[PDB]
Amino acid sequence: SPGIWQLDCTHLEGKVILVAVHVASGYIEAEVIPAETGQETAYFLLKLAGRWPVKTIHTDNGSNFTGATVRAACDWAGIKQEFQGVVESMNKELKKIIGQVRDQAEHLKTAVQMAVFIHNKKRKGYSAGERIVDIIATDI
Amino acid sequence: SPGIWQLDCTHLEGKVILVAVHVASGYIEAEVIPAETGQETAYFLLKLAGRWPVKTIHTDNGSNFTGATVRAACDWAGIKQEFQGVVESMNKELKKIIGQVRDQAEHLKTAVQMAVFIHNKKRKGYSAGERIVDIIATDI
Amino acid sequence: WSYFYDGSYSYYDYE
Amino acid sequence: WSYFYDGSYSYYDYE
Repeated sequence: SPGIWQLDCTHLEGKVILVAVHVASGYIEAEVIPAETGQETAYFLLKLAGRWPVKTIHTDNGSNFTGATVRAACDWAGIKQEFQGVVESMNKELKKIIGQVRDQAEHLKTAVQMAVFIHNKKRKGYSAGERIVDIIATDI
Repeated sequence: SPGIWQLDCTHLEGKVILVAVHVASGYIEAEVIPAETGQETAYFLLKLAGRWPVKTIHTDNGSNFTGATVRAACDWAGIKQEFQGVVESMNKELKKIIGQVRDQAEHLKTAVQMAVFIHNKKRKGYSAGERIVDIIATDI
Repeated sequence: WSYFYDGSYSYYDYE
Repeated sequence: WSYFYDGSYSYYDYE
């Protein structure tokens, strides 16, 4: 579980948002991508894998997660792919936060990263951003 | 020191690369940005701050790190700015790794993230990617 | 703003 | 490839 991630692709304002959820912590990373292609998903995954121990990703079967460029990035980074309502829980939570801050950002992409911040930093002892590093740190 | 970062702006293949170095661990994040503007630096910083406890950034005095959009992002995220050869040590190390993998990537941007990966994952006990989360986890 | 189940959205905050 | 101190670069690996 220290290295299991859920990745999903959702749409806001007629744009594409890539969402990665570290299932065990609820930590989120997200980005607005130019297009729903394997190329952009491979880039995102490569960045994700250089930050965190990414061992397995669960995605749906869209052409952007099964394409050739995604398969190669996962081979190179050493990530096994597989093809829950955890995704939907997070997409809804993220959309709600984006809606609440959107007026403070010239562009969607900025609002997305504001919402990711707000999500990862909020406490209830241990935010999701604190939980992910504690999970990993413990795994060493 | 758990939250001190060095940010620099360097050039490869006639493009602009933003580099963030977590000084205490040597952990690196980097991205190829469309232009050397405050807007793109503010986006990068916002993403950085939603992942890690970013408390202080040290930059040079270029117009991309002092502009109005950067100042606002740091206010919003709660980051103090300040204006070593740690930057040069990392830019040289990163360029060397990028040079060695560039042929395996269609585009510079991919090679950059391959080099960041290689850098953060390499051991000597505790890679820089393991060191950063252990530093932070300990700080909780 | 409000983002709906379908891809559409509104500038108005209904919730 | 080789990336030099100035912004220039070469496709050749000199080191």
